[PDB]
Amino acid sequence: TPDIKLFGKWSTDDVQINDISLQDYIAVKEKYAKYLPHSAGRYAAKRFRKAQCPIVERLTNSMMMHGRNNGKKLMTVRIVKHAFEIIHLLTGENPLQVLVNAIINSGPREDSTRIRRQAVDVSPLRRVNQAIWLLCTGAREAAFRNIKTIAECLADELINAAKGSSNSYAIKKKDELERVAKSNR
Amino acid sequence: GRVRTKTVKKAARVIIEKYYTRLGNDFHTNKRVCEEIAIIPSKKLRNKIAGYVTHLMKRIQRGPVRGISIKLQEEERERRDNYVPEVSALDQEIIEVDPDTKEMLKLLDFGSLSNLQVTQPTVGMNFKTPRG
Amino acid sequence: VRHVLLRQGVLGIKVKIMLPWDPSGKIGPKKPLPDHVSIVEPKDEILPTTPISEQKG
Amino acid sequence: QPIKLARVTKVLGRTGSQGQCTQVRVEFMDDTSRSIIRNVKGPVREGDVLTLLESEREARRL
RNA sequence: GUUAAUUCCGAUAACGAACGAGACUCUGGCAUGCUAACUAGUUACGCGACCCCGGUCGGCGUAACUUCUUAGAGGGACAAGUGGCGUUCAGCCACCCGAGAUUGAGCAAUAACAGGUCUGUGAUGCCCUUAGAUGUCCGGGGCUGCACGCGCGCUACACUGACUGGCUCAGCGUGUGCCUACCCUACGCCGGCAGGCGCGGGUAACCCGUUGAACCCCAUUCGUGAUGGGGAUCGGGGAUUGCAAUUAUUCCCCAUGAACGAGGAAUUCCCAGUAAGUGCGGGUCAUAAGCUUGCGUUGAUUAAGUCCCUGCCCUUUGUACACA
Repeated sequence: TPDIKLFGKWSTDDVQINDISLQDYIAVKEKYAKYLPHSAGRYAAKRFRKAQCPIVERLTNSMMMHGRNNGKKLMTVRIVKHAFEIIHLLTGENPLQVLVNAIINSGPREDSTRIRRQAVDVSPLRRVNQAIWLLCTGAREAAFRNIKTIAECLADELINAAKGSSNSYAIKKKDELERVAKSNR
Repeated sequence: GRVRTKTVKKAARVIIEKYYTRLGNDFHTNKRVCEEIAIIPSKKLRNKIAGYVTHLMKRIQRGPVRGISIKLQEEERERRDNYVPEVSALDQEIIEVDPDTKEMLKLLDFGSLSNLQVTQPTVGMNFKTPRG
Repeated sequence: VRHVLLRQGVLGIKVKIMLPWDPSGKIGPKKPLPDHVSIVEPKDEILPTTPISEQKG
Repeated sequence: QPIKLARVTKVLGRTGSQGQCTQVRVEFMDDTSRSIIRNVKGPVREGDVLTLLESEREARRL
């Protein structure tokens, strides 16, 4: 396929980015999509070079945490691939579109900080970072000490975050941070 | 942090002062020129000196440089100093003369003159800036 | 760095001597200092204003 | 109160005690004649859209 | 004003300067250009083996060569070019071209510490002992002792995992000793194992070794149970090193199977091949790495800011401090 790039068996197109605030910071359309999210590096050398990294590679890199799993990128690529398979076999839509909708519906629009704390809004790149971290933390919390595997838990977290039924841990922490920011303002 | 030091800068000023005709604009030409004319024991210091020579030549092409003595710019400075203009603004047919100056010239030897023009005195003695 | 044994105690002597540079290398080193930039003097030449020739043979 | 969108046109300086909030001039993309100054967490480059939940609160300029 | 910098621009009772920084040396990628290679390989052949003209062979040998290997001269990067900010000076940001447009280590100024070392010296001053020795040697014990607390580390608290097979990848390195009695090991037999026995190779790009190292990749067993996680404690046995293992020197087999369910106040290190996971070399070594120093694989999150906390450096101010 020299014309279009097939992410595994998934097309680059049919990705409807609804939020206009994230069209530059979600790099999935027509330039940064690849076959597999595995790569070499160099994306974190400059300040705003991190935004040019694709979001599937960012989930791949943020999944490996907690000592025993730091440095298994092929293994978490396997995790993300089987999780995309479970997302398609439950929803029936594009798992990339489900993940983009999960980022949009899970990224908190405000936060609290210290200048007694005051509520300020966040950068869109910071909101993408917070959404990825909250969904990865929810997936790891759901997969810690459970029969349900890491791919099934990450699939359930992304599908519940795209649905917005307040069942995902990322959605729950987003609502908690929104309530705390509405309180201390 | 890419800032040149005095051992680069003063040596480059001496090189441009003594060998201005041999130096040019291209970095890879005047780098080898500075290598041949000056004994620099290291390529890094040689590149620093050559880069500061190129930057001073850019300053010369943009305009005059204070801390340099170029023979051509000194000749141009001497020509602009020795340039003789047209007839003077001191030689005028109408010279405005204040009345008290006319009185002191009358009290001197040359009272009545040829090409002077006495003017009216500035009525209203308001010449000081207000306070505060 | 040398020692000297006096009657009361032992004193230490540190003598550090910086050697000057020579092109030959007998009284000092052969490689010059890195900070010292050696610049030669240009020869006193006269620019010609009339095209002449030096034909021989 | 509705939810608005605003494009960053100029960043002013680092605010806060630890230096964690940028002082950001935002132009409202709905009405471009009205622009405000806020504090925004995270890295901010000039020329991106932010989602403001309310436009009532506004921090003091230092 | 600017910089990692008393680094420069520029005013200026300053001028000429000096140490430090910078500069310097080494390490690392850029070279299809030079020098070279039977202590390293590549391409073509002469064969030989296997499969149905073609493919593989670290199986052998050779006509060129250094692309892979190594080390020498080098070269290459300097804010070089463009667009902005800035006294248009010192400089800063982005970008085309480009392997790098801030790699790391060493050295590192004046002056001081009543810092550590007399237990490194046949470096040494003063005091003490000096024959029933504080000299020296031999035999044994101890430096490991255990109601307790603290510090650096290792193992885990698991299903992103454990176990079992298959597959597949390195470089720092080290290697037969003045005395010195002690080297690294290929291969074949005995045994499950630690190991034992024989001939070999190597003073080292020759031999270990193409250094067939782990995580990781694939396929079964497990099923949220202190369970096939974990391996503390303890019994029986077998070998290696040493004159001597008892207070198990170390290694291996079976069995017993504790706490630990992500850890409080508080606190350590770090921002790019970095942290972290992971294994391999040297020193300690007769036997030996839960340490340290180097090296390799996988390899991120977050930040390009600040004096808020802890400190440091210039200017001013106040002092009744100057072992400040």
